[PDB]
Amino acid sequence: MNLDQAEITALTKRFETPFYLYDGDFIEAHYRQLRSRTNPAIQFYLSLKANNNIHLAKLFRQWGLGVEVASAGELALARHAGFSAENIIFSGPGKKRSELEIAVQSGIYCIIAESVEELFYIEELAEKENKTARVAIRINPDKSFGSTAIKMGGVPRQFGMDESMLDAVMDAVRSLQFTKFIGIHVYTGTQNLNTDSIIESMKYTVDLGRNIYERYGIVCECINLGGGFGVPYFSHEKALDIGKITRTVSDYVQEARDTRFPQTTFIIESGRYLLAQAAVYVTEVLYRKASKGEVFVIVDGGMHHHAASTFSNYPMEYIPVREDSGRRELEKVTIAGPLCTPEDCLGKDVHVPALYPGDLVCVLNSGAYGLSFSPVHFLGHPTPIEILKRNGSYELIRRKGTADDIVATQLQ
Amino acid sequence: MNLDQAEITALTKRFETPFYLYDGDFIEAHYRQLRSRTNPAIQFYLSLKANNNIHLAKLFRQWGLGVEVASAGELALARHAGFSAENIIFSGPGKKRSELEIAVQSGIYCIIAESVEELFYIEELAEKENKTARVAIRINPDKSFGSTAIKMGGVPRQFGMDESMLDAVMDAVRSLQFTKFIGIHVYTGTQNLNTDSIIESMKYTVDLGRNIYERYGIVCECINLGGGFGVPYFSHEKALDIGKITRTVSDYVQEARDTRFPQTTFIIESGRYLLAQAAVYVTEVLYRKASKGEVFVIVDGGMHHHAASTFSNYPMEYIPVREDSGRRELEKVTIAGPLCTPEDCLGKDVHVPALYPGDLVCVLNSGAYGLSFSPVHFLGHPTPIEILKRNGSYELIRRKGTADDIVATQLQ
Ligand SMILES: *Cc1c(COP(=O)(O)O)cnc(C)c1O
Ligand SMILES: *Cc1c(COP(=O)(O)O)cnc(C)c1O
Repeated sequence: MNLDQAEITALTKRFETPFYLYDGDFIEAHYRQLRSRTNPAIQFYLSLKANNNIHLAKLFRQWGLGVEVASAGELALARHAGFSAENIIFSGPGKKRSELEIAVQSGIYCIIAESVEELFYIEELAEKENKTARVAIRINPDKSFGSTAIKMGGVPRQFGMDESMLDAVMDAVRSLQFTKFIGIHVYTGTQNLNTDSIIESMKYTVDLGRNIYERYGIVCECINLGGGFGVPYFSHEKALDIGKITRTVSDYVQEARDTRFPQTTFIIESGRYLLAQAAVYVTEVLYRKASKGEVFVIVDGGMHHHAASTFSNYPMEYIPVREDSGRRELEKVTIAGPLCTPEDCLGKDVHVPALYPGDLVCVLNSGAYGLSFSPVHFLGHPTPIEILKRNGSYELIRRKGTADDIVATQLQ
Repeated sequence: MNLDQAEITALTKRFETPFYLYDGDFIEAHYRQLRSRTNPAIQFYLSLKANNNIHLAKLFRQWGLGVEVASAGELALARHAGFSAENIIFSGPGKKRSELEIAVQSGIYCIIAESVEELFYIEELAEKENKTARVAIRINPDKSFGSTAIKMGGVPRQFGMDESMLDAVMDAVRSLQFTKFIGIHVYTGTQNLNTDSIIESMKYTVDLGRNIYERYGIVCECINLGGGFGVPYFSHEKALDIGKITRTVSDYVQEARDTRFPQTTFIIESGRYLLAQAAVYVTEVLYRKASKGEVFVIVDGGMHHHAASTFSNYPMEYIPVREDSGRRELEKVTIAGPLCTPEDCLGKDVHVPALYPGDLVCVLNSGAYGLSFSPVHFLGHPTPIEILKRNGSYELIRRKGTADDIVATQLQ
């Protein structure tokens, strides 16, 4: 997203730092560029865990994406955002029966089961609710992807069910009288910057769909290719070749649609790739000090709002505001937040133009795994404002937190 | 705290897992044993950041402790808990002017300043409010403590002001007409398991008080010795010799009271030591699976409630509940929570009696840096119930979270 320093300075007169600022024009253009390159039989699904703000999620709903939820709470958020039931899928390795109950009662597109015991729970709830529950299976492939792993055969994971267990899973599936099997899901992990490994895993997932037809005579109605598209945060990281991924997977999916899967919905999921680059976290320098030969710059935001930046260094931009100093030589500094813990460090030993109280530190690539990934109540600071810029206007999409927010669960 | 397995099983019939259970009888006995060993001129202060539950904090208030707050939000919590202004101190390296304003308006015992610029902000606010503001200074000693650091002279830190800057700080202090200097504070860091290093730092802090009298003619009314008393979490860790710390520091403080400091309040702060061992985090096994030669046990709680256990392994106790299996051989397993991320791991490669759905996993030493240290809204799961056992009765001290708690700041 392009950062306008005068725009950000102006916003800090209207909104108290620290805040997240989202470029909604970039969000839309970035999504549409991805969409335009991708076979129309593939539907994109937003992973809500990457950002729990319903006003951002509503944008993707309006553009036709589905949403992937991982809890009954995220299911509620998805409905606040206006996603229809036919565009909601439910993942996760530890769904409680009460969560399965709400999912069955909601009639969502599918619950992606991660164990045989889960399948039987779903069946029991479908019977009690007099519904046909739609289920997919999350498969942990018996193959490792990329050109760097040592051992063949895939990796031990708490997620889903080993591919080697498919016969037992399909035997269970086909015995469930109130449950309809609709397909499969493979997800190889987040922050994947290896273009070829992504292509390989998605092709492998289409091929698993073929294998299920060959072995069981079932044509998957939904094949969820996962994704995990990474975003570069550090200088040594390179962006994915999104052109190569979209072209190669689109062609592989088209060949499947032309043969065995003419009415199958293919899904690519994304959280980070859709949102990370669209936001900046803006924080004001409160104090500057020297300690034992080092310089420390203390800012008004930190780990309780943006934990991921705390634990290399995120990309950052600096806005000089203080009107009295012109003493802006490059220096090595540590940028620390306001928390009473040495872990609250946005940047250690970072080489910046000299930062003084009133200057702004802007943390880039902050749109995913930001506020909701952080220990928001640690040390009792107010949760931050979030602002959405779009179509030339600015909209408050999250109010500043209050102390009453902290004690709500305690008084009650 | 002693864990009664039948008690915990009975509680899970009344309260939905996952939950925190606090032994309030242990909290009181553990505190009173510490108090009894300590010179009465030392007052203990609870560090609220270790646990933000006001019902626990109220216990310490009733026993006469002070409270150390690190934000205006924690100041509000301290007042909910009934701490009087004369028993509240305010620390932190990044206090906003709005936080300083509320602290001045509240007339608290002192604001512990961490920069000269902070001192001037406080003075300006005291003038505007027509109050005398009480301030202490946080000093970063020019000495390293223990018998393991290489370089002499102390360590670069974002906290407080280097001891070498004392003349400049005292020159600033003495120029503030609406602010009263009341003393000093040294805090060397959390989870300190080195008995002698604690004794050395506390003695050094008393000696700094003497140095301030010798150099400036000022008798500190408050000398805050900090603390950071650690608690052993892992098998290789040894408990502090609390007897040695309390006896040696009490004697050193008594010598100061008998000579130069007859009316000085000495403070020892504690969060972790007062609370860590008093709680268990109880979580139910939802699913069990094999993946690629390993066993995974998925529980209903995890990183979003108790991040510290996720990133060795905390001490854990296991309660067999499932009534059908007797297949309890020792096995190596990974215990994972319900979140859609491999980081949600309570125990990797841990050797336990075989765990089956319905069994309970109890994470010990969970009373400090627990719920409020965790990304409670990540993935949208309800925040957990907290229960206080005391005097033979059980009290709900935090209700289960709801989806409305997540969206409150977004709708509004
Ligand atoms: C985490 C998650 C996603 C989103 O991952 P990103 O790397 O943010 O795109 C997609 N699918 C599943 C199953 C997930 O758990
Ligand atoms: C963190 C903190 C404490 C509490 O530390 P514990 O190790 O939990 O006892 C005390 N004083 C200050 C200044 C702190 O920042």
